[PDB]
Amino acid sequence: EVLLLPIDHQPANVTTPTLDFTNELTNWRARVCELMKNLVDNQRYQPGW
Amino acid sequence: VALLSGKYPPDLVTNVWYADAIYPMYADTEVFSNLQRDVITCEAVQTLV
Amino acid sequence: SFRVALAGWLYNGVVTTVIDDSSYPKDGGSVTSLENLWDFFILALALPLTTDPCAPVKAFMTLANMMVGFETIPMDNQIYTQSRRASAFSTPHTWPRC
Amino acid sequence: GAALSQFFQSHGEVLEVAAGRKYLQMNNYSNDDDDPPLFAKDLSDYAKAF
Repeated sequence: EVLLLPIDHQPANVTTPTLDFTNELTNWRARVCELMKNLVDNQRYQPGW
Repeated sequence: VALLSGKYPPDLVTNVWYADAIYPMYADTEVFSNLQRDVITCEAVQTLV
Repeated sequence: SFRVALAGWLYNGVVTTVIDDSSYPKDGGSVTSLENLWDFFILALALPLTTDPCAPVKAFMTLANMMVGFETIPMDNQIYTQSRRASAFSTPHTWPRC
Repeated sequence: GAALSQFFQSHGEVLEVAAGRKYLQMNNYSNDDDDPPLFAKDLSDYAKAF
């Protein structure tokens, strides 16, 4: 009786759901977007901008 | 794009939503009939050997 | 319905009067909805005239089914949830210790 | 009966609780060869003590 998931599961408290940002997929998207900010940051890697 | 875009119905309550949604697939009773097939599969392979 | 509710008090021992399933809130109901609030009001007024010995437990657990998600009672086992429909609670082995 | 699953949740006479952050990493930590090891106790979740 066990089921395996590749992502974390923390059960919801309330039953009228609404937004917050404290989950692993938003953490992952935030890390991807800040590293793409770091990649567009350097003038060495793309000087013609 | 399905990860970047997704929303709920505008004012929803989850226990009412799932208590409507899960009801016909438990009114179904197909799952009990497969166990007898599992019986006769195991009995058949044993009596074969 | 009112006159037969008055008549069933003489014949507690053979027939018992209960409230119909359709008078309960639909799909459990919730307190975020005005319709289920009025359903609970009508039901909680109508319950004390029936000769059903589990009518107070039905009166409590109709509200508990509406209230689940916001408040919490303790449950005795890990089988049944607070969000269990109040039609079922009509035999005294289902009365919760809370 | 207070519902808060960010920190603990009960399974019936067994409480689970997410321990975390024995150590804390600063900005100037750069995985240098004389840096003190932190033993993966600076992440979000390294274990779930029951």
